[PDB]
Amino acid sequence: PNHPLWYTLCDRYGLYVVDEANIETHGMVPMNRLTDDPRWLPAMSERVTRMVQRDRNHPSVIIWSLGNESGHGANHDALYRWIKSVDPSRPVQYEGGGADTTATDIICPMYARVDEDQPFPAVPKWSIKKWLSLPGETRPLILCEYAHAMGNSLGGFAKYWQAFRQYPRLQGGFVWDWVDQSLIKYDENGNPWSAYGGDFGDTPNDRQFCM
Amino acid sequence: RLAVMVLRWSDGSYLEDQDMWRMSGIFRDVSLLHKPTTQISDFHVATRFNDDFSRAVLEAEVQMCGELRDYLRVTVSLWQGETQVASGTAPFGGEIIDERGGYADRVTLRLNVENPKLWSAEIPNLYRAVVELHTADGTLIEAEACDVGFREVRIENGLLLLNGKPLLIRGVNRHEHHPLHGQVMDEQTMVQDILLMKQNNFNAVRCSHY
Ligand SMILES: [Mg+2]
Ligand code: NA
Ligand code: NA
Repeated sequence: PNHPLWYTLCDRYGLYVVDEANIETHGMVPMNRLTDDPRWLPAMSERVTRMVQRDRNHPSVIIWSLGNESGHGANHDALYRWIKSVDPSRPVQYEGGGADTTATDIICPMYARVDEDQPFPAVPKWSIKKWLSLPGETRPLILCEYAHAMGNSLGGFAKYWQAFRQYPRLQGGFVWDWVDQSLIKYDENGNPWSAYGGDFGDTPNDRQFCM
Repeated sequence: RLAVMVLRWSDGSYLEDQDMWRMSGIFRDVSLLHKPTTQISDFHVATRFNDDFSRAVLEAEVQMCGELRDYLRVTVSLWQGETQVASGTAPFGGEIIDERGGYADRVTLRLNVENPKLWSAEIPNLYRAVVELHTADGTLIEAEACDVGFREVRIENGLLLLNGKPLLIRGVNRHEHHPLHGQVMDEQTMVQDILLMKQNNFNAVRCSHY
């Protein structure tokens, strides 16, 4: 959840907001080790419930999200239903565990390609066009993340937009991402330069991947 | 002496506007069929399966014309080559269907088949079903027959399935056409066409448009 003023500005300037619980357990092995554990349900529940209680009156918030990259655990299903029960006014989405689980109203993959399948075991990323028409699938598809804009990037962006416009159930996505996470450091003369992972003696680190 | 007056055009022509040569005549076989007074007038074969296709029930509905008699029976027998695999015998008289009773002139036979050999374009397994109309003590009145392929065609969850597996149709539309005989078909040409189709990896044909 963001700084409270963010929602007020989005209400007033006009932007649709996906408000997202502060839950990410990416580093766990496997990713849902905590989120499938009933011992972590209380802690997870507070990150979802207290977000809803705070932000539910904002018109800019149109979709609730259960967090990011925490696999798919039984705790997600429980909290999905909790939101559906207390706030029927907003769809709930969640990407973890293959982007189309029972804890999401919207197929919301990250970095699924337009035409090319990436058939990873258990959590494949289908071509977005193909994904829509998988047997039994009826939901809209909106990428929670696509077109990773790292450095000299955004090649193939037009291919996404051509597809979004042609397919009714392809309703767009959220680019990753808005602003480089570089930090300012100073040289011996006090001149500022843009720093990234590893520049603060921080180790281990993932270098320029924050930008 | 038979006399047949064939009209090139009729009100039927309004429903026969296929994109093809418009021809006319007695262009398929003519034949004479002798049936007894007490006769098999119709029969339907159905095959139903369990979830893994390791068991089947062949259901054969048989209809008769002629005078109804208690001594009448139908036997449906099912053959794999020269081996009889199953058989059923019953007198006429279907189950009750409404307030006025059932079909006295019909009977349904049900044969169990364990581990049926399944029909597909990949392996065209066939059984022979013989439908015998006869008396209780075994005097044959008449027999009809057909080739039986054990297969289930269904649409589930948006997929067309044959025997529980999703088909990939490698098909072609095929008109009945010979450059010398027009729309008259012969066995040699039919067989030539089927061999060429299968040799070129086709598994399906659409009877365009009749
Ligand atoms: Mg036409
Ligand atoms: Na669209
Ligand atoms: Na990053």
